[PDB]
Amino acid sequence: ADKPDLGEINSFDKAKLKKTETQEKNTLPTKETIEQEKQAK
Repeated sequence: ADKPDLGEINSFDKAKLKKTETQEKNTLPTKETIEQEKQAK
């Protein structure tokens, strides 16, 4: 059974998901306070 496909893909889902959670994290590593302030109001 040389079909590691489901494998490389499972890694792809956890990858895009990691670069994504950490990406949004780096896009709003503080300046978020402003959007939360307007939402906080």
